[PDB]
Amino acid sequence: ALSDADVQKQIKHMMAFIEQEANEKAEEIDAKAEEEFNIEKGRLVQTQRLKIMEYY
Amino acid sequence: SLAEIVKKDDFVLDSEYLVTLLVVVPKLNHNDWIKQYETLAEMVVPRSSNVLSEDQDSYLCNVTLFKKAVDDFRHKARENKFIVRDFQYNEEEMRADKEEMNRLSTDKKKQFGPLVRWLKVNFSEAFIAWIHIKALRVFVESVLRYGLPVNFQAMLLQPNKKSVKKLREVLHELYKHLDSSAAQQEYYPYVYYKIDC
Amino acid sequence: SQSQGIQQLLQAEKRAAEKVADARKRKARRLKQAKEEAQMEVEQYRREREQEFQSKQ
Repeated sequence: ALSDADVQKQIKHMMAFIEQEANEKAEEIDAKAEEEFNIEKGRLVQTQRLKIMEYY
Repeated sequence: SLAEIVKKDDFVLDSEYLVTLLVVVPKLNHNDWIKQYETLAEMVVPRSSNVLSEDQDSYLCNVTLFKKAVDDFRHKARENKFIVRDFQYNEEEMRADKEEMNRLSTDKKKQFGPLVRWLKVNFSEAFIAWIHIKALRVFVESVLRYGLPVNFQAMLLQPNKKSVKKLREVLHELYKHLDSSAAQQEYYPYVYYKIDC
Repeated sequence: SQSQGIQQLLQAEKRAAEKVADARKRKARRLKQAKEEAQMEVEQYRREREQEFQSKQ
């Protein structure tokens, strides 16, 4: 019941879905990378700052 | 079972979004399935439908679709009176089924071989013992009724059709004088057993 | 046209895989940088306290 144009529309629709999920995933991962960057920086810097203060 | 029907080339494999489902469409509605499947659910792959197998009532067709539309796909397919099979490609289960059947059939043949020899020997011995038992029943009754020394005249007959009455009348007149009343259902004036073959 | 459909979808899957792998690579790099910067601050703190100690000593 669907023509070549419509089947192509459906294929594009599915690809659009795939691309949207790909973009959301990449953005979410980058945001998490930023969060973990700051988290690890805090953990590390406080851990060793504490050690420094103790040696002091 | 689809073990002998479904091939790896029937399913869309290694897809992130797509799954291939097999749905049985009655042959009368085969074209309707082919025409309708493309529009049964949102986000399905058009023109992907093909036929894996057919029988006298229906065709089994595979469709590739977005995973999350499968619920709508199978729901609406059912609404249009198409039946979806609960099947996904699985090489190990089909191979296991094929070998298990091949093994059990061979095992049947292998036991058959020894089966007939086993049972035929057991029969031979069972029949030999059977008649041996009857012979002993003859010995015991003959001695028990006539005393010793144990010299009796035992004989086998192969009765002729419709002569049972005559044989009984003859045997009775021939031997009735020995018992007169000790021996219908089993009692005759002589040792008597039947062999049922 | 069943193969063209899946061709398009698997290429989209490929792109998605590349996108998320790259995002994970970025995460790994950012986390290493984060550790390096934290350690740099730790060294700054160390130098400051070491300087006060030696001054007082």
